Amino acid sequence: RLQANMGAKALYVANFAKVQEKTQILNEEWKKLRVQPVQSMKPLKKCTIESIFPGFASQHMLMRSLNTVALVPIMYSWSPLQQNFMVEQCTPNIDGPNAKSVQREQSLHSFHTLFCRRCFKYDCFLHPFHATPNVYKRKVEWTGAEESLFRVFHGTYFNNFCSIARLLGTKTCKQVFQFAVKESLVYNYQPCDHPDRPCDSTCPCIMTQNFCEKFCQCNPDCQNRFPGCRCKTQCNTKQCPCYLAVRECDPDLCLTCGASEHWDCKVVSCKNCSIQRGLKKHLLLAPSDVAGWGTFIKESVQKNEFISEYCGELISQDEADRRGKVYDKYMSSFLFNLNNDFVVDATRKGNKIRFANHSVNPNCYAKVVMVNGDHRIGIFAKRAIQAGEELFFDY
Amino acid sequence: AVEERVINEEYKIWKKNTPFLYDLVMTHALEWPSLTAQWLPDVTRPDFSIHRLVLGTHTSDEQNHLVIASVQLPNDDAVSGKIEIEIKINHEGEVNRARYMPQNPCIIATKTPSSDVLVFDYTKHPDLRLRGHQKEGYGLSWNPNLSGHLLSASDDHTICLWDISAVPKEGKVVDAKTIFTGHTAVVEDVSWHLLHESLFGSVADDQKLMIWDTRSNNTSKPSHSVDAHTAEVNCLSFNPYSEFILATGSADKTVALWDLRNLKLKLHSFESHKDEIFQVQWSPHNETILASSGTDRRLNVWDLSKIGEEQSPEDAEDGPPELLFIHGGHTAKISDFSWNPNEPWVICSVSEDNIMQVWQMAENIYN
Amino acid sequence: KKCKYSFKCVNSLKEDHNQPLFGVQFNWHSKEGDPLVFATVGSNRVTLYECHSQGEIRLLQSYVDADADENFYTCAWTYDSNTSHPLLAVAGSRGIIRIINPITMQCIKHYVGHGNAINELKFHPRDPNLLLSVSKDHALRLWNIQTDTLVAIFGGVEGHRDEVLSADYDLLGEKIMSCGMDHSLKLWRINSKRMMNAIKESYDYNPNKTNRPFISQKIHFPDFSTRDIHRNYVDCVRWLGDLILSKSCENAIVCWKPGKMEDDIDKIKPSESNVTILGRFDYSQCDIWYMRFSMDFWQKMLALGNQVGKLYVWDLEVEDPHKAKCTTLTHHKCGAAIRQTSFSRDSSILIAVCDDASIWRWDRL
Amino acid sequence: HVQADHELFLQAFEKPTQIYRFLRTRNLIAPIFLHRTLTYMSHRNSRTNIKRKTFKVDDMLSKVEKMKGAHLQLTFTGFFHKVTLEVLLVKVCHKKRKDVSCPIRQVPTGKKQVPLNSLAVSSNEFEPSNSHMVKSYSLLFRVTRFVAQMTVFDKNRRLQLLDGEYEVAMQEMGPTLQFTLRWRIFYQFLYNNNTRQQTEARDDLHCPWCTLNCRKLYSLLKHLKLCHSRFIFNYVYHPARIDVSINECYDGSYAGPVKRTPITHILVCRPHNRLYFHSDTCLPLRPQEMEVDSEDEKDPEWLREKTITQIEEFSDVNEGEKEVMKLWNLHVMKHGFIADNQMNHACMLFVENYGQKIIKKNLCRNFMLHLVSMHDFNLISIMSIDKAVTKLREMQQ
Ligand SMILES: [Zn+2]
Ligand SMILES: [Zn+2]
Ligand SMILES: [Zn+2]
Ligand SMILES: [Zn+2]
Ligand SMILES: [Zn+2]
Ligand SMILES: [Zn+2]
Ligand SMILES: [Zn+2]
Repeated sequence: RLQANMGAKALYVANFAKVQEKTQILNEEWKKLRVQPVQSMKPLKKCTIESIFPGFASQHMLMRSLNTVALVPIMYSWSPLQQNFMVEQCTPNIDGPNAKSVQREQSLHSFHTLFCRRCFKYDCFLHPFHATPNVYKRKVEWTGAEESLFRVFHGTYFNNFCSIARLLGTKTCKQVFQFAVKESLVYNYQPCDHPDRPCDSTCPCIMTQNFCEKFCQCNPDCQNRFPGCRCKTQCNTKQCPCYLAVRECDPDLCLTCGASEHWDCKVVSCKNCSIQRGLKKHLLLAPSDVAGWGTFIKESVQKNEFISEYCGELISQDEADRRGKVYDKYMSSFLFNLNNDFVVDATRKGNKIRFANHSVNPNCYAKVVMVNGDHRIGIFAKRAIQAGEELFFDY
Repeated sequence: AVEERVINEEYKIWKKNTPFLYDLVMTHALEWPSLTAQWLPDVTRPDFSIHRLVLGTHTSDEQNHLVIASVQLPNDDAVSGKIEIEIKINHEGEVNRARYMPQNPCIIATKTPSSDVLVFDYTKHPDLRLRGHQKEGYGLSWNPNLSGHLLSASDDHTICLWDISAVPKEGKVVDAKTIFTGHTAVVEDVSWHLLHESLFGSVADDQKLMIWDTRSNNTSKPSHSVDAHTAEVNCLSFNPYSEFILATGSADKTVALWDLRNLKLKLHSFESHKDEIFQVQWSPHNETILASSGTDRRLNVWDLSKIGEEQSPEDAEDGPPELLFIHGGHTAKISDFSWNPNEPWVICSVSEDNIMQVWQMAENIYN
Repeated sequence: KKCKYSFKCVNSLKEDHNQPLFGVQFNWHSKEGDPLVFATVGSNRVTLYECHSQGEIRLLQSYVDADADENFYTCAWTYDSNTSHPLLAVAGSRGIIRIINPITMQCIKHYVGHGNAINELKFHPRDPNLLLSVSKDHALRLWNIQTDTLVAIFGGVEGHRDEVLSADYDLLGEKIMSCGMDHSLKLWRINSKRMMNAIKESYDYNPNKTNRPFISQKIHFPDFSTRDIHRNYVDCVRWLGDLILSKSCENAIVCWKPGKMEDDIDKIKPSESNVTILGRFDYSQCDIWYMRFSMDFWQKMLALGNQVGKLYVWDLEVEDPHKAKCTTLTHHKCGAAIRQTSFSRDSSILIAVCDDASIWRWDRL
Repeated sequence: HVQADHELFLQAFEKPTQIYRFLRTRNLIAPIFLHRTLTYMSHRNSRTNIKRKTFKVDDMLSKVEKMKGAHLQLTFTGFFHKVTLEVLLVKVCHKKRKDVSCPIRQVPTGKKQVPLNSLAVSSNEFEPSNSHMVKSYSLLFRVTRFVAQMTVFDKNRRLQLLDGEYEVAMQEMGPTLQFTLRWRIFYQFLYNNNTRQQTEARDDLHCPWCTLNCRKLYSLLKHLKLCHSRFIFNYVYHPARIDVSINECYDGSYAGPVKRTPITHILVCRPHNRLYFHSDTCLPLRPQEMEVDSEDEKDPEWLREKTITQIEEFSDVNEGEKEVMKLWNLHVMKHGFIADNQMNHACMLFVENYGQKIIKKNLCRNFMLHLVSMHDFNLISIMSIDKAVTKLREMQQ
C-alpha cells in the first residue's frame, strides 16, 4: 500500500548523487572552454527602458535592422505512400526441439487465417477480414514435427510416396509406405459465401450492382463473373471492354493485351494497366502562385494520360464526417469521397498529387477505377500539359 | 460579355499603339458621366498653358454638378500636365445640352429633364430661368450676333425663342418671345445661322431638314423643307468660315453636306460611321475639315479637300481617301466632343463610361 | 528548515512597446568572472541585457526585424567551437530560425524547414553544434549549424497528433523528451548507432565537393509513449537525471519515470505502458497556456510563475519531493502574468518576464 | 516529334491566333484606327495637301454645279417558221376625262436581218416622260420567212425577264421568234526553350495573319511588336530571323448610369525557373540535382517497420513463423507482384534472395510449411514447389 516511500527516497537520493556527479563532470568540461564576453556599440529608430524603482535612469539605444527571408506557406507533418491504408494448442516451431503432433487442418490454422489472397501478404492494410474458412478448403522415429509434415505432405499429394521421399529425404520409400499403412484409420467489392446455392437475388454481388472478379470462389462457368478483354492494341479507347466500365485491365484474364509479360521493362502495348504497374510521372513540390503549396510536372503528357493516383487512409463515412467536422476550424479539407462504403482521408498520409488545388478552369481530372476490386483514384490529364506548370482539377 | 472583352482588348491594342499616332494624349475620367463638353474662350498663360472647360453630368440618387474645369496643355515644348476642377454648380436634375453665349462668355444656358431650363453666370456666384416647353430635349443655342437671343427645342413639337435683354433684373422667369411649330414628329436639332441672324435651320424625324426665316411672321411654315436621308435625321452643324454650306448627320449611318443656295441637291454623303451619329462639328482653325461620332465607339474626322482622289490599291483597301482619322480611344458611346478655338487640330471628347479624352493628331498626317 | 534565501526585488524594468514577452535566457556558456549577460524577447524585438551588483541593467544590444507581423517565442545561447564567440539562437511565428552573432551584430546564419510557429529551441549539451527545434507542425527537427544542414526529424506517423509545445534533452545528451497539446509525453533517442553515424555523416557533409542531397534520417517510431500522466495540455517538460518533470493546466507539477520503480531507463521497450508517479508539487492560477519553468546549471532548485504575478520557488537538493518545502515571492506591483524565469550559471541572480512588457529581477543575500 | 507536344505546338499557337483570326475579320470589317496614319508605318500614304490652297468651300457648289451641267440591248435571234425583222414598243396610257379609248402608238426601234432554222440597240428608249400617261409598255419581236410580246419592264420600272436566251410563241391576226437581251523571313518558333519547329517565310514581308503588304522590315517588326501582342517578337538579320515566343506575362484581362471614381492618365506629350523544395525535409533543392535521385520511389522504411511491428504484435504465432512472415513481407514489398502467374517465379526469387538467411536461422521447415500454405490457395503448382525446395536444399546442403 505504502511500501515504496523509503524506496522512492532511496531512488531520489540516488538520482541526486548521479545528477550531481554528471553536473560535476559537465562543469569540468565547461571549465576547459574560454569564450569572449559581450561588447556593445557606443550609444534609425530608438528603444528606451525606464525603471519603476527610483535611482536608475532611463536607458536609450538605437535600433538595428535584420536581413529579411522568403516566407513559405503552412504545412502540417505527413509521410509518403504508394498503396492505400486502413484504420479501424500452441503449435511450437517445427525446427525447434519442443514440437508436438498436430493434424493438417489445425497445423495450418494461423497460416490459412492470416494469409491474404488479393495482395499475397499477411495482415495487410486494406483487407481487414478473410473471406471465409471454406475458400482454402478443397475437394523409425516419428516426431510430432515429422508427423505433421508427413500429414500435410500426404494431404496435398494424396499418397505419392516418391514425392514425399524426394522432399523429406530422410524417410525412405519403404518406411513411408509402412507408416502410411500404420496410419490409416458504387459499392465496395466483398467476396460472398454461397457455394451450394447459385448467384441469385439473395447474393450480395447483384445487390452491390458490380461484376464479380477472380477472387470470388463461385462457379468458374458463371455469367456474373467479368472475363478479361481480347484487345491486341493499347485499348485506351471507349471501344475497350474494360474502359466501358470503371475497371482496369486484368493480369491473368487479359492475355491478348499482353499484361502477363515480364514487368522488368516499361515499353508495353497496354496503355491502361499503369495503376497496377505504377508508371506515374515524376511530380515535384513548389510554392503555388494561387494559394499555398502546389505540384508541378516534369515531363509533358497527353490528353487522358496517366499522371498519378491519389492515396490516403480508407475510413467509413461517419468517420470522415467527424474528421471533416474537426477540420472545419482549420479550414483545410483535403477529403475525397471514394464510394458509399469507404472514403479517403489523406491529411496525415499521402503523396505529391494531394498538394494540387481547385480551379474553375481545370486541366486534370480524377476517376474512380476498380483495380482488382480495389476502388482506387486515378488522376488523369484533361489537356496536354507542359513542364513546370501548375496542376488543377475540380474536386 | 465576349463583345466587351474584344472591345477592351482592342482598347489595350490602342494603348500599345498610341505613341506613334498622336502628338498629345490625355485620358481623364470624371466623378459622373457627362453628356456635354465645351471649350471656353478664356485662357491663362503663366511651360504649360491653362485652358478651361465646361462639362455636364448625368447622376442617379446624387446631386448634379455642372463642372467648370481646367486643363494644362503644353504649347510647343516639353512631360507634365493634369486635370483640375475649378467650380461646381448644383443643377436641377440631369443635363442634356448646355451652351455659352458667344457675346458674353460668362452666361451659360443649361437644359433640365423638366420644362424649366435655366441659365447661370459664374462670375456673380438659377440666375435666369427659362420656360415654354412641355418636355425635355437636346436643342439649345445662343445667337452669335444679337445679344440675349436664345433658341431651344424639345420633343413636344415646339421650338422656343427667348430674348433675355428685354426683361429687367428682377424678372427671373421669361415666357417665350416666340414658339415655332411646323414639324409633325419629334424634332431633334435646331441651330442658328452664324453670319445671318435672320434665319435658322433644323432637322426632325419626319425625314425633313427645314430652314426657317426669322423676318417672316408665320411660325408654322419653314423657308425651305427637303427630304435629306432615308431614315431619321439626328444632328446638324453650320460652317464657321462660309455661310451657305452646312452639314447633317443621320441615323442611316451617314454624314452629308448641303448648301443654303440650292438645298435640293446633296453635295456629298460621307459613310464610315457604322451606327447612329449624334454629334458633328466643323473645326475652327481649318475650313475643309469635318468631324463625327456616335455610339459606334470611334470618332471619325474627314478632310473635304481630299475628296474623290485616286490612291494606291493597298491604300484603298483600308478605306476611302477623304476619311482623315479614326480616333478609337474610347470604350463606350461617344456622348459629346468639341474643338479648341486657339490651338491646332486638338479636340476633347467625352463618353458615357467616364472617359474624357483630349488629343491632337500628328503633324505628319495632315501636314 | 527555513527559506535560506534572502530574495529582494532589485529592479523592475518596463519596455516602451507594451507587448507580452515570451522568453528569457542567460548566457550559461560564458566563462566565470566576466560581466554576465542575458537576453529577452517580445513579438518582434529581441534585447540583450547586462547585469551588475547595483541593479544597473546596462542595455547591450537590441535587434528588430523588418516584418512586424512576426511573433518571437524563445531564445537560446551557444558558443562557437572554432571562433569561440557567442551565438544567440532565435525563432518566431514566420517559421524561421535565425542565429545572431553579437560581436559582428549581423544575421550570420538562418534556417527554414518548418511550416508554422516555433515553440522552443534547445542545444545538445556536450556537443554544442547540434540544435533541436520544436514547432506547431506536429514534428520536431534537429540541425547542425557547423555544416549548415539538417540532421534529423524526430517526428512522423507515430509522432504527436497535435501541436508540439516543448522538448528537452537529458543532461548527458543521449535521450530527448517531448510534449504537446496531444496529451502525449513521447521519448526519443540520440544514442543508437543510426543517429550517431547520421550525425557523423552530417559533420562530413559538403555541397561543393559532391553533388547529392542529404539523406535525412527520419524517425517514425519513438521508444516510449504514454497518455495517462496528464489530461489537459502539457506546456513544458524537463529532465532530472533519469526522471521526467512535467507541468500542465491542472496547476500541478509531476515528477515521474517510465515503467515500474525498479525498471531501468536504458532498457524500456517500445511496447512498455506502465508508469510510476514519484511525486507532485502543488500550486494554483496557471490556466493560461504557454507557461514555463526553469532550473540552474546545477539544478539545485526550481522556479515557476503564475498568471497573477506571485512567483514560486521549490527546492531539489532536499528529499521528499511531495513533502518538499515550497516558497513564495510577491510584490505590490506585479499585476501581470509571468511566462518564464531564468537563472545565471550560479543561483545568485533570477530574472523573470511578464505579459505587461515587464522584466523583474531578484538576487540572493 | 510526338503527336501530343506537336498538337500542343498547334494548340499553343492556335488559341492566340484564333482570336486574331477573329480580330482579323473584325478589324477588316470594323477597323479600330487607320493603319495609314501610323508614324512608324507611313509609307502607305501617297498624297499631299497641295489642292487645299486653291480650294474654296463657297466654290464647292460651283464644282458640283458643273457636274450637274437601262441600256436594253434587245438583240434578235433565229426565227422558227416554215430574213428581215423588226421590233416595236406598245405604250398603254390611262383613261382621261375627255377621251374614252386608251392612246396607242407603235414606235418601231430598228430592224435587223437574222437567219432561221444581228442585233438591235435600245439605249433607254422608254419615252414615258413621267407625266402620269405611261400605264404599261410591252416589247414586241417580229420575224418573217411570227410576232409576239414579252413583259420585259415591270410596272414599277423593274426588270421582269431575266438575262440569257429565251423563246416566245406567236399568233397572227409554228411561227415564232427569239431574242437575247443585255443590260526572306523565318519564323523560328521556340517554346520552353525547345525548337518545336523551324520554318521559312513564303513571302518576304507579308504578315502571317494580318496580311499587310509593307515594303520595309522595320515596319513589320514594329507591327508584330505593337499589334498582335500575345507573342514577344525578337528578330535579327540572319538569312531574316524572327524568334516567335508566347508572352506568358501578357495582361489577358478586362483592362478597361453608374457611379465610379475619377482618374487622370497621360501617356505622351512630345515623343521552369522558380525555386523548389524537398518533399519530406522541405529544404531548398539545388538546380544540379533535379532529375537525378527522383524521390517518391523506393517506398519508405516506416512501412517496413509497420509491417514488422504489426505481425510481431500477433500473439498466436510462433517465432520462426513470424520470421518467415516478415521475410515474405519484405520480399513482396521489395518487388511488387500483381499477376498471379508471376508468383510461380516469386518463390524462385525468394530462395535466390533470402535462402541464405533461412539457413542461418534454421527456418527451412516453416518455409516449406508456408509454401504448402500458399499452395492451398492455388497460387502455384506442386512440381514448382518441388523444384524450388530441391534447389533450396541443394544450395543449403
Ligand atoms: Zn493482405
Ligand atoms: Zn457471385
Ligand atoms: Zn458469382
Ligand atoms: Zn460469389
Ligand atoms: Zn489487360
Ligand atoms: Zn484491357
Ligand atoms: Zn490490356
